[PDB]
Amino acid sequence: ASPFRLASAGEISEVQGILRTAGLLGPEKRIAYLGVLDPARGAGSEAEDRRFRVFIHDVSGARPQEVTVSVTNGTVISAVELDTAATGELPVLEEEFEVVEQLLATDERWLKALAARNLDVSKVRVAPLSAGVFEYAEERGRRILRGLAFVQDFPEDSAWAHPVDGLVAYVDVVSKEVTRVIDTGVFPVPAEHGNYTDPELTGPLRTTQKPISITQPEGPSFTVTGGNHIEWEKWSLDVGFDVREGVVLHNIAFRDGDRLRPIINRASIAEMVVPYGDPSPIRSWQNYFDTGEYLVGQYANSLELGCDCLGDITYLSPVISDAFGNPREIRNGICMHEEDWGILAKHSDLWSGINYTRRNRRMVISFFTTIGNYDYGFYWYLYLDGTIEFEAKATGVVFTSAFPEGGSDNISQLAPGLGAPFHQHIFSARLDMAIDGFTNRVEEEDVVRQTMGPGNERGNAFSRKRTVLTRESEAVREADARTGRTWIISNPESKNRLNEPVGYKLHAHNQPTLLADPGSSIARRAAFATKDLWVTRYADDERYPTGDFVNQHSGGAGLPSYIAQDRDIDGQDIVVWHTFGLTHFPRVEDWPIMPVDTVGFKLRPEGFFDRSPVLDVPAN
Amino acid sequence: ASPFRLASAGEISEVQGILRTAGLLGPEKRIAYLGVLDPARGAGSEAEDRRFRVFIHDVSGARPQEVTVSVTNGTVISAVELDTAATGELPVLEEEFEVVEQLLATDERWLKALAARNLDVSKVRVAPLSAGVFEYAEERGRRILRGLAFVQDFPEDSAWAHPVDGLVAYVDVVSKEVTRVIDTGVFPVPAEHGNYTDPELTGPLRTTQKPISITQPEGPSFTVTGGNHIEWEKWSLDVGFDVREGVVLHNIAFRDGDRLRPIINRASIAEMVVPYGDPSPIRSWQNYFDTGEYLVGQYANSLELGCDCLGDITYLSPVISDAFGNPREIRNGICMHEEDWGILAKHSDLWSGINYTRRNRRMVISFFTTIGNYDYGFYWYLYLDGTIEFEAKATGVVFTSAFPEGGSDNISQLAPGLGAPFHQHIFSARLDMAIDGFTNRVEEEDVVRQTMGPGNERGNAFSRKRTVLTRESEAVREADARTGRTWIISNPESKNRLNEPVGYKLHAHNQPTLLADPGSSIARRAAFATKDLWVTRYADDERYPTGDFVNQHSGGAGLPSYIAQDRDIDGQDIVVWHTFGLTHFPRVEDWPIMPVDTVGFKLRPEGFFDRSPVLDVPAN
Ligand SMILES: [Cu+2]
Ligand SMILES: [Cu+2]
Repeated sequence: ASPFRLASAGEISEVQGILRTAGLLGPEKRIAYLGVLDPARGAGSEAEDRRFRVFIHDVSGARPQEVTVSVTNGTVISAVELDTAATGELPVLEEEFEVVEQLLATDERWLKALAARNLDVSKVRVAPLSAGVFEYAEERGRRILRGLAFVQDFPEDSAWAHPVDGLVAYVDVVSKEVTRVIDTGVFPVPAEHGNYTDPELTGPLRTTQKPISITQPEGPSFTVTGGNHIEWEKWSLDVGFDVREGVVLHNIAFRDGDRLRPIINRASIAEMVVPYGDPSPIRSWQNYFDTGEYLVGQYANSLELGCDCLGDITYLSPVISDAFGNPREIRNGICMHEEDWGILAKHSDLWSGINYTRRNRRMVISFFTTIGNYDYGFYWYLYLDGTIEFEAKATGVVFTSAFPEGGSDNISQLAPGLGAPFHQHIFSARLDMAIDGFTNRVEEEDVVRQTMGPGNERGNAFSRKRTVLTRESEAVREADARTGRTWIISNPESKNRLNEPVGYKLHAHNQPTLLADPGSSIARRAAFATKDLWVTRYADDERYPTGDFVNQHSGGAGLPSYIAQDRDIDGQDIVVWHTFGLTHFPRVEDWPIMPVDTVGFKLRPEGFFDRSPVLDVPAN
Repeated sequence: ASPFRLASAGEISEVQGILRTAGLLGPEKRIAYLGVLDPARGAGSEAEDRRFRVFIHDVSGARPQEVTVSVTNGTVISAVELDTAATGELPVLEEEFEVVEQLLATDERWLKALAARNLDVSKVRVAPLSAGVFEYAEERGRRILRGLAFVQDFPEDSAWAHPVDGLVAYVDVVSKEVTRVIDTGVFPVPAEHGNYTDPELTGPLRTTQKPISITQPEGPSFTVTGGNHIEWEKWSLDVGFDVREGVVLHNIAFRDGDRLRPIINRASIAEMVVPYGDPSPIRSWQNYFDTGEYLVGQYANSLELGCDCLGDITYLSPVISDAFGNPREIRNGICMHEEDWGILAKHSDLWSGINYTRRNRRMVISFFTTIGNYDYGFYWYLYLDGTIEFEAKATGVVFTSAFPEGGSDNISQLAPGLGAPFHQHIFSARLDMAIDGFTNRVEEEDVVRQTMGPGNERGNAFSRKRTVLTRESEAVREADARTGRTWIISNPESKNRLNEPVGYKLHAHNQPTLLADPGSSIARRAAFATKDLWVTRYADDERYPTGDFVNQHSGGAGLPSYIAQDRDIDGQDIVVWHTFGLTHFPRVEDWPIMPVDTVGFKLRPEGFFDRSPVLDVPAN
């Protein structure tokens, strides 16, 4: 049916069959990534050709391959062998995570380190984390994971409360070798537990909370069609799901009268980096590229009706591939519902005697994922007035360390002896713009203050200025909250009734961007995170701000390489990459479990409509 | 029994009785402002002396007075006569607004202007606006209003769609004389109607919106006692209502185990200025001090159940005084309710096998007011985790003008020939801090980036710095979104278990502040609006950032004057004044009626608690 439909179990199995038939998926092969490709640029194009891209790992150590297959035609479109030391390692496999603790349990250097701290190896959990790229020449071309230890006293114990500082081990997950065990010194292992489910900690539970019942007597106002096609209050879109990116929104459009007007072709969080700012050798290499290295969609939670998603919910259970190419369903991994959103518009007019009040509501599409200690919710919102918004919700358990005796400039104390290294959670939203079609441009709009004098004798005048970003070389922009800087994406060939190019304005939160020194490994690997806004000329192979292979990959790919092409973006098929994140100095209130913190951005119509698009909203 | 209870109708009548009896409420006397006084600083107030402050205007031009009466004793504590040319005029009375149109209607110059435009005087509505202080020496000591004309074709017609540009009149509302009629030239009066209730404009109403019902089977979780005392999820506070400020929150405190710990002594929006940035002489004087000149509580709307406030609502119907001292109730002028706020905390732990999810909730206390064309919702939120938030929602009908032939650098076009002068809506939240009591201090916290090198060889380290504001002369701060600047209010004498002063962190939205030239009258009169954060030593007579008598004051009153005292604020009874607002370049989408736009700020506990305060929240 629709070329934007979710991948089905059958398609996944068929991709497996095709790879096998091609001799690309024997018993030592593992699917490190599998996702359906979006239809090529066409108004429908030459019939349906569902293509899937696959990253194939080889557990024997042979070179991996990147393969595109047409599940429709039963063919391999292309299959290229990868030189990982050059272009990057494939995403980490789940099975490789499990390897780390096991191998370390029998390494004598590790056992010696644990013995030095009087810790029973059977109780030492190991957080197997991405390695990144540092000064270890022996790691080039190899698949490494760095392990950090946490003591788990009993089964239901939260090990995060017990970091074993001063110790870190590097592990080759293919050759199954412990390459290095670093011990900088013994640190007391924080003893207080952080068992938020333990009555000893929680105390008696509140009996003061009365029920809040959110019901929809006649069912929701949106319709789901073709499995993932949503239609709600003039909006139209397809809810896609990729194992790397998670929920992806396709063909976001608004029915203005009789015409379905496109706004955003594709919206996704293309990368998510969580850099740590503790200069201790034990953690100074810690940088989670949750999307790029771990693949957030792979870890999407099954949402429970009641507490995860309240109200009348319609779920999607996306299917992904397991490491062997078999389809695996994430039951209720996506929540879809509409929620009341207060007042939309209100005016009590003295002169006419008319009092008008209308309520707002928003369509919500979300999913939650778990990356070890942290859990992140991705929420996309569509409002009646045409506003589009994304909201990331960060919760879970903060990553701990020991709190240094003489305090720390890069770690905060959460409990006695317990520290929490400073870090950030930075996202990159990739917005493949289609403001009334593909001919778009971006203007940076700043408020302009004026000097009191001729023509402004009372010094009350203030203006605004817009600068068209014409070439990619001049499209890497930074925020300026002080001048109320925003970016407008317009279609220079599509004017509203007032003869102005229709547009949408992007409102950023203006949070700090990547803090790391510009010469650091992380600044180069997460170069996108150093600037608030990037605009590129669309290209089918420019998908992530960090490139296709982030795992242990240096700089050289991603946005910085794309921008160098210096392509024309003035009234062309363009892509907006917005960097936005949280800078965290963990508080005691964040321990034992972090209350949700949020960050996001939104786009509001800017002369897109000919007047307010909510005049037809009923009293209700 | 509570000295924070809302004024009763009877108490208003009592003030009236007292005033007339003392011969202070004669036939020519008018009450321009009346409000109960907050209890003074007194640890154990046993003798309750309920006092009211009243601003008495004299329609005969005789000097007005500031009078303080004790409703308890039935006496006049004070009665001071005011030299308005020195200390500003009193707030405008509704009757004075009314007289403007009437007066102009018989003025030759006005009728001449209307005749030239072929406008029927009976159809011309006049927006009677505050005058400010400009170059008209003859206005000093006089009560002036400036009127702008709008054509109302019929009774249920929206006059805002038809501004009459090139025309403005100045009226002395006491002598009832038209002091000036300025006609800079004819401008076509915009012809299209903006009648958002007209099916011709709305088209057929949506039938797609299914109902979303929010109910509470067992009623609300908050208790209202003593008429306005709220207890909800460990929070404790008193909801007051003043005619100038509107909803005012008193004694915000959180029950941490045994102790009821104070956080904010008093929270209010102490001023809200809407300055216009159109240099045209027709509007270059336009600056609404909604709170100070118009009194926002006076115009509070009677909210409708199911319309303005959905769910299980508990209303307060505050009473205010009219111009003659008679009590007038604003039925259902305040909404109180708790609403679901999604996920509070969530973590699915692999190691313990424990999947934990908790819902968030916020207590909402709000009111809506109408200032002519615009309508503003003021919302205060209290969250389960101890977060306090304020949100202002701006709606209504934008103030119009003609859109100049050839465009404009200071006005945007909404409809054919219809203009919308650029302007801002800037608020001042006055937060009389009481973090664990009154001994407080404020620190400005900036993110600190570090250079790669010794101690930071991987260039990943990032820190933060805090600067204590010790004196008022260094307590006028600006935003720095770039460095993630925030301001922490702590009690240096109250420490948490980790031996650090308890605190709360104010997170500003970092919107632009007042854009007007620094030498402008509006910069001088609304100086508070030029900076994001101010900290002053508490003083009972320092209530408004703009001073007590804002109307036609020359400038420098309020904040800049208080700050000039240069008092000690390092560990003293202090008050935080946060400036925040929306910079508006009206869009076509804001016409004919503006969809809600928002601004706010919030404060989060910062080492205030010893661990998460929401560990006892039940699973539901
Ligand atoms: Cu964090
Ligand atoms: Cu506005």
